[PDB]
Amino acid sequence: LEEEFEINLSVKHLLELWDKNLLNTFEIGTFKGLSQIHSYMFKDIFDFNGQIRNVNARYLKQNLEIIDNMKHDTFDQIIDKYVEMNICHPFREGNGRSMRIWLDLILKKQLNVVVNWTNINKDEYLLAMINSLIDSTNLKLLIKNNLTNKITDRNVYIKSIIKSYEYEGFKINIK
Amino acid sequence: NFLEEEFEINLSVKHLLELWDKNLLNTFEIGTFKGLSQIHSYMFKDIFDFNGQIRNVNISKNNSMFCLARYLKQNLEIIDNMKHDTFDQIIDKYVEMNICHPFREGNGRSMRIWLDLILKKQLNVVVNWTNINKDEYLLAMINSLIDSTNLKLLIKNNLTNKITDRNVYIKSIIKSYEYEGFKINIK
Amino acid sequence: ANFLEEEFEINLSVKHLLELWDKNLLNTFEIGTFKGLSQIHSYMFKDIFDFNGQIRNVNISKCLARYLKQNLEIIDNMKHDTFDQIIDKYVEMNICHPFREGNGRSMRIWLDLILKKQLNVVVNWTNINKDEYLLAMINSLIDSTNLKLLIKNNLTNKITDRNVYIKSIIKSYEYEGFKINIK
Amino acid sequence: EEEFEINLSVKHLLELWDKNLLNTFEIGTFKGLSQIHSYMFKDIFDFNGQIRNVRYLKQNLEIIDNMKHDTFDQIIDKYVEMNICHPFREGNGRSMRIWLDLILKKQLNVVVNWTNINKDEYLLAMINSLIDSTNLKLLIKNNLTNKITDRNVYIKSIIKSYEYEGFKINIK
Repeated sequence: LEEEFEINLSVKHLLELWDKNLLNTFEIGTFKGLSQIHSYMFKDIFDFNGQIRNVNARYLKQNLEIIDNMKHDTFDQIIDKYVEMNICHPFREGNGRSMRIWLDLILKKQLNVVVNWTNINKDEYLLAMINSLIDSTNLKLLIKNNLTNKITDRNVYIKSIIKSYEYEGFKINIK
Repeated sequence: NFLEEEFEINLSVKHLLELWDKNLLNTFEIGTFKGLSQIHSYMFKDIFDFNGQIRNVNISKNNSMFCLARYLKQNLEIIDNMKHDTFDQIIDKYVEMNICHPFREGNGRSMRIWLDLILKKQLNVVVNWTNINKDEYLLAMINSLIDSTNLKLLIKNNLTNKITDRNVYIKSIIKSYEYEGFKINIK
Repeated sequence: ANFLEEEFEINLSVKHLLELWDKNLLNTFEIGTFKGLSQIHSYMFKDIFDFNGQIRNVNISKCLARYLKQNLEIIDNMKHDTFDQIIDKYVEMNICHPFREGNGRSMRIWLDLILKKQLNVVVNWTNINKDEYLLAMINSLIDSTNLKLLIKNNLTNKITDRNVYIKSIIKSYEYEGFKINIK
Repeated sequence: EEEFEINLSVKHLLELWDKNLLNTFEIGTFKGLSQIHSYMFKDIFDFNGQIRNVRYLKQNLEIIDNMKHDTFDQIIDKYVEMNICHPFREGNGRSMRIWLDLILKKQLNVVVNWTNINKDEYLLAMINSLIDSTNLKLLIKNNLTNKITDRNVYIKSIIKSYEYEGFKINIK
């Protein structure tokens, strides 16, 4: 009955990332990139932390190399990389969490902005993300509108942990 | 509460788009009910677990006292054994296979992709589904139980030789769901 | 006996709505009241159903016991000045469901008319693809935020352009799942 | 326990092309159609040429007669709007399709080849007509014939015309 620990923990792990200044370390827009965020984030919560799942499996490797080579220079390219990376869903558990950080990290490099997830309504996102298998448009507009250049605002970052955590379940308060 | 899993619909569409992208429908058996299975398989991957499976083949294993579970195997032996070289022959195959209803769900959405793959091999054309308004086709299909002429005639007038245009394939999928009464739109 | 050709009913009711526009009638209906919603439902399912304008359980007359006319006045007694009061009304009129069929194809016209004489706007539904609207409304019966936040962002002031009204009709049917053709 | 009455009306029609009386009726007006219904259901219905009582329709009939009928589009758009008005009770617009093969014959040197126009296709275009005439336009268009004086054309436009409204007769 320690699911709330595991949540407070990963959230801790995610702050250490901001504070010790470690998240500018991470490889931008690779799988090796997401791998390291997932690794640290879940260090003390999953034995499979950072490791590609096995069970429903060998052509998964295959997809990631394909994605790895997708250019990520314009915005349209980056969200194209997000969509396909999220479509691949290469971890046993909590992919979408590691991938919204992974995303913020790419944009922050390439267009000097992050995603102000606290404007991005939970329902509208979930929805535009399902349309994203077919049609990644709805998601493009939604994220473009809610960019901010405040790429160094530990607040935006705190509040972004919260809406990211809210989309995948989990409530928690900042502290 | 009421959570709509539009996911299931949207997912099946990406399974269909996958087939095209990973040159996979070009590797499926033509006009045979294995070929239609291999489509309706990949297409409902995680969604249902009667993928390629015929109605009443899992309930013939333990509970097999389905004295007539072989009626369906019987009529697919037939439809497989129909020819599929001429346009006549293929729209007759399509008509029977859609009268058979081998799958539980995948009701004919499979059938249309399976058809376009026949015309695409045999006649080097696909249907240009887009100018086939829902009103027309649905009717074509009801007359088609009795007389396949109205269907044959609608599909005659709306062919295209754009058998490799990935957008034609996509305009197909949009139209295909439109007929089965789902919106969806693709990039 | 396949009368897919009683798609005639779907089509007739659409060109019923079209006669509301091209006989300047829809201006003429009571706004923001169940009599207003009744005149729309009444006119537009004219030839089709005969339970047209009539509340469910109003024809049975001769016993029952209960009546939803109670919630109906309650709803008619709501304000509709501000956007947040209108949507508020709209949500609650659709949770009634006075009619048997005609659901809120009627309601999505009775609404466009409320925004049109209160805030001089209509919904540009063309930019509200189905997924959102249905989700917005399913939320509405506990929290109406999604639907306000949704319709606020899809208002036009093009409140007299014919085609706009036509594109209203097309998406409104599309939401119920009828597709139909344009002009 | 009915029948026969179709025979009698097809008789008024053979006569109406033989006694040369089609070319003498008003074109593109109610009065015109009213004189085609009247001749057609004369020894049958008591209301042949007569507007239905089961009001604002006397108005709607002007606004149809008001619409021009010069170009192809204007002829159909009148034909749809007229048919939508369904002026007579029974009799409907079997005469309307005649009344239409006048308005084309006169204005654009053509009539409709209704044999090429399968029943389903037609009925479907005509339902959707009262929203989107489009289908009816590109349907009537690709089945126009310039043989306006042919009798076999006309004979076939009264075979195919009855079939549509359901009544199947061959006679000679």
